[PDB]
Amino acid sequence: SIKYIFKKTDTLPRSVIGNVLRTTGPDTTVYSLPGHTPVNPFTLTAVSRLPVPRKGNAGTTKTTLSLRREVTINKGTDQEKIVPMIARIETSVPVGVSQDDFKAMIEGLACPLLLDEIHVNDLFLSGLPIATTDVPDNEPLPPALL
Amino acid sequence: SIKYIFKKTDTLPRSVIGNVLRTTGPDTTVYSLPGHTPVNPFTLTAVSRLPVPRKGNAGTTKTTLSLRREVTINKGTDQEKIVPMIARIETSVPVGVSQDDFKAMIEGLACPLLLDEIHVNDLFLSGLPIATTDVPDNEPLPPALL
Amino acid sequence: SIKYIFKKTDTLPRSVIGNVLRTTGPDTTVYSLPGHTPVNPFTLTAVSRLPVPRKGNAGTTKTTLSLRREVTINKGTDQEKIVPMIARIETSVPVGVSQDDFKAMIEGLACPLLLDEIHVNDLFLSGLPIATTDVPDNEPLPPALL
Amino acid sequence: SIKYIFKKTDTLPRSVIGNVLRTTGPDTTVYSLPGHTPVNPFTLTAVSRLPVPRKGNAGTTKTTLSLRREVTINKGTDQEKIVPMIARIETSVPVGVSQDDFKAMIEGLACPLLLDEIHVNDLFLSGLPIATTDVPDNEPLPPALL
Amino acid sequence: SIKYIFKKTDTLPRSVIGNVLRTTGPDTTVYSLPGHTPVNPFTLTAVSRLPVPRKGNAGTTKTTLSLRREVTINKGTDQEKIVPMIARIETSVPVGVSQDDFKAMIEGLACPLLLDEIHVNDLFLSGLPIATTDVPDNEPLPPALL
Amino acid sequence: SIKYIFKKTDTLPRSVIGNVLRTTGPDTTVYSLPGHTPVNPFTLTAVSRLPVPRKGNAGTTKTTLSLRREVTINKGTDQEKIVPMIARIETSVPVGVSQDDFKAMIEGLACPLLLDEIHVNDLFLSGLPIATTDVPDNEPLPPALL
Repeated sequence: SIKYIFKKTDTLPRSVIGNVLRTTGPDTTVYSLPGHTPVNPFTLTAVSRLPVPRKGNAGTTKTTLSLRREVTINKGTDQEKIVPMIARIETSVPVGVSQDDFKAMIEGLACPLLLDEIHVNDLFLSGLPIATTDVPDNEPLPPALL
Repeated sequence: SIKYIFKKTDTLPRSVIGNVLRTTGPDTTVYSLPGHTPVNPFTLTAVSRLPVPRKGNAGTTKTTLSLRREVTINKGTDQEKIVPMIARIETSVPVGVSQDDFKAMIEGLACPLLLDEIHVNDLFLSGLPIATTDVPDNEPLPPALL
Repeated sequence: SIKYIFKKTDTLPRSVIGNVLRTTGPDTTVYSLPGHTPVNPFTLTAVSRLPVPRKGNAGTTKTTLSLRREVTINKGTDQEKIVPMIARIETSVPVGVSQDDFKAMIEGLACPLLLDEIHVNDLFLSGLPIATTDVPDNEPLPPALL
Repeated sequence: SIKYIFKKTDTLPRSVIGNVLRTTGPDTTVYSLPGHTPVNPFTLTAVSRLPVPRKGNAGTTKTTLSLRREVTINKGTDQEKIVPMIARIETSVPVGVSQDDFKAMIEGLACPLLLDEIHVNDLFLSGLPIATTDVPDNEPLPPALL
Repeated sequence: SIKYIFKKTDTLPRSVIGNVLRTTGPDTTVYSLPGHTPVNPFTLTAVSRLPVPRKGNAGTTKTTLSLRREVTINKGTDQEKIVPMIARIETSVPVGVSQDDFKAMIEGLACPLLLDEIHVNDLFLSGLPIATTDVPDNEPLPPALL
Repeated sequence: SIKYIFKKTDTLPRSVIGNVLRTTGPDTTVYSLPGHTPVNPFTLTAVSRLPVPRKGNAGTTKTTLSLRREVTINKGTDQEKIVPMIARIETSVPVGVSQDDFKAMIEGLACPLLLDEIHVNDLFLSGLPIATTDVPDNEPLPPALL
């Protein structure tokens, strides 16, 4: 039938608080987040590349948001190491696109991020395959995702 | 002071409903989403790459989720064109990473996705810089984002 | 006799409100103004070039402020086209200049901008010569313009 | 957030008074202003170029107003020198433009000219970057600048 | 015995007041200080370079603060010349360093700067060796400088 | 407006006590400070290069004062390391310079050194950008810094 890929959870997203650290390029700015020690850096890098219109073509805007934080893994144990975990949102939107359509697609894309620890460990860390869930035919159809 | 990068909005994520279309490779599976005509395809591709241990180095799990939808732009007008919009989540989690810390980063990353049409058009389509908002010192400090 | 080149009007200038868009170079910064769509861009570009001293010559500071709006022309009619209109202030001030003298020149220069629709359409759009008005010898002498 | 680029000041523009000096060309006329000595010339030059229609392209009207004053620098000191300061308005308006839209741009453009001595010396003479001022969210939204 | 290298003087440091002039690079920003004419410039340049981790090596933060002021020398006399004096603080702090220890070194380093005209002319201009002073064994031992 | 770059703090500088260790060159002398173990050396090196007058040119005196102390970083933890932190004052004063002017500039330069732990960690270790502080227009103007 039709299957849940990602069931929505009532887990609100954490607001993102920070302070601007350094502007690498004109299109690239880097923010330092809380807990950013020099030892264990925590940074959000934002790269927003504006659309250049060629003759007969509208531009296409690219936007990239990367959270990188280098954790001291297995500190207590010897041979403890500092290793970076990274999560990126990358988005290419051509000019003609409608804000309604793309905002709905974004809302859909945000769903796998806001999941419980069980699913998050099974998918993003362990690498286990995604478990499809049959939608109950008895229950109302989920939102169309425009 | 300290600035809101992305203020959290009370906008729940749309659940993601689909059906498995094809399995390109052993690590790559492609799902067809609602509204997927062959002319105007709309699909979630999922690429989960397991960690490969290296001598002296633990593996790192990579995970990539791409939504791609090819919209017809300005149909009524001349130069109607089918053009693809894409929104990707890409995540590299080294092995030793803790599920707690990484779910914290994920919850933070989901915040810019669930924004109002004004901010979303200003950032993802128009290409403006991020709208920063001074945190009221009087108001309580926002969540630390672990 | 002596003629009004531009009679002053009690028309206050609109304050200029915007948000910084991109910093092209170290001396060049580009602001996005209200109503800036990707389709119909609307921007203030500011280029402030510092004085470089020469052997035996003081420097001269150059300053350039350009408002560029690409407006859709004859939308309802066939052959509608997005065409740019531009208004620039360009100013070269040598170092030895007194702020008094130069603000006098500026106050003078501002006068033709703040005129009624009739004169503005006759001069800036139709291209007519400047409408000179004989100063009434009976009336007080206008400000000297330092 | 949204920033004042140039806050409007209640500083009326000086009316511009003069007398026609010479007509260099059919489109170019040069006015002599008060204080124009032969030693220290002071002139407004006006160049209004009519639109030339092109095959498939409407014309565009160009208009250029330049105030040039050659001031004596450091008279009391040795090496006193007559050096020119210039302030130009340059405006290109395509034919299809509405006088409403364009007078909006003009009113905006006039704002930085009518500023206090502190900002004028910081920007036009010293060469500092534009002083941006956060708009109070509490206060009313400034005029849209059409 | 043990010698005073630099005896502390009860001379408070002048607070540093300025205004941002230009941002040369992403790590380099230049401030114009009071008395900065283009002919006789006086500026604080600040270059803060982040630590770059190396495989097996923690980063090191470098920080450089340079005051440069070009004085007119012997103006009344012949061979009047504009010549620059420069005073720099340069600091390389590896990542693991403790703020306590480094603030101790800083406080110590500030001591030779805040000296009387006699010692300052003897050391920084004339070029004599450091004036060493035997610490009175009777008097209490000076602070350890951590 | 005008901004505090470094607000003066009522933190007196630590007097510098030491003992002469070795004279490397005629212009170079090296002092051993307290806590200088052979394991963890602590030294002030002073290099005062005298001015050589060329015909028609007064000399320029260079003076360099470097505190270097090699800390055992993260001693408790395994792979503890000895790493050197360094803070230098470097000063080039041409002959014609006035002791008054240069002593005022030195007093200014000493200000960022005598700051609180928060600012010192934010600037010298973390590498965060300098936070400019608006000077209260109501409050008296800070010292000019000659």
